[PDB]
Amino acid sequence: AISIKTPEDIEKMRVAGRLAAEVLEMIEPYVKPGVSTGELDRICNDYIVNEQHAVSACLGYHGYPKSVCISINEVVCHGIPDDAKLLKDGDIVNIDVTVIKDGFHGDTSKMFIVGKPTIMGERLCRITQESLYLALRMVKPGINLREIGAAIQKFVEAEGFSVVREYCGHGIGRGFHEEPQVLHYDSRETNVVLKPGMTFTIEPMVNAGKKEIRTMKDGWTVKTKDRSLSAQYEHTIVVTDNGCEILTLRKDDTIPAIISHDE
Ligand SMILES: COC(=O)[C@@H](CC(C)C)NC(=O)[C@H](C)NC(=O)[C@@H](O)[C@H](N)c1ccc(C(C)C)cc1
Ligand SMILES: [Co+2]
Ligand SMILES: [Co+2]
Ligand code: NA
Repeated sequence: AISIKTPEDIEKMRVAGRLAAEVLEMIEPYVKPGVSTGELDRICNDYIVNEQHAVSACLGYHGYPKSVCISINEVVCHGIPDDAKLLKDGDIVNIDVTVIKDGFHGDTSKMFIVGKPTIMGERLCRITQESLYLALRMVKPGINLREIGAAIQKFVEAEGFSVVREYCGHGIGRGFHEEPQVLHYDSRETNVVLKPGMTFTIEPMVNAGKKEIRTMKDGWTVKTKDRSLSAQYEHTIVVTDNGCEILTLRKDDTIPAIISHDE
């Protein structure tokens, strides 16, 4: 019973998606060795509230205490900004942003590499983004979400990496999380034929080591069980009549905003 957005709803999601992307573009010059993740989160929240006139969807959500999630190295997701935690040379860092504007959500994340990359960190981030991009190139009416999940997993595993099972992409709109689930791996349970006007995220988490994860005792932070590096990228999109439109595109993305499968 999946939600179909109107043209007017989609325009509001273009606005909210642009805002979420713009948080990531804004924060970039601050993501440097020696900065604290607590400071990055304050910069983001101040920007969202005071400049964008929007709200963070994460703040207070199930009690989450901060405005963005900042996940470093072996942290898979839900890293909590902390004034004591300083970024350092070689770190891979996900910043995941969700804003609400005019009732609609925009949800996106990217990796930043701090200082001189490690070769493995760079490779892991690259393959993770590539897995998102290959999925985006498949989105069009009539395709099944199952085909997309299977393709992400095939691609990632061929690189000797693994796909986290637990924290899938999602429908999004007036609600933060809506149907459907967007799995990043193959499942016989998945049977969702895309229709124009569906809006959802794709947000693969890819581990350099094994797929298993662990939640820390703080009740939020998720790490790889084997302490291998983990990376994630996320975009919010709308299914169009012949493809998709990426609502959270940034200037540094290297895929077109509008992907068309028509002749
Ligand atoms: C089983 O846990 C989950 O799947 C939950 C955790 C919440 C609902 C408690 N959902 C997620 O992690 C989803 C898949 N994450 C997402 O949709 C992320 O793109 C989104 N930017 C986000 C990040 C953090 C949180 C929590 C920590 C406040 C919520 C939402
Ligand atoms: Co997100
Ligand atoms: Co999301
Ligand atoms: Na990580």
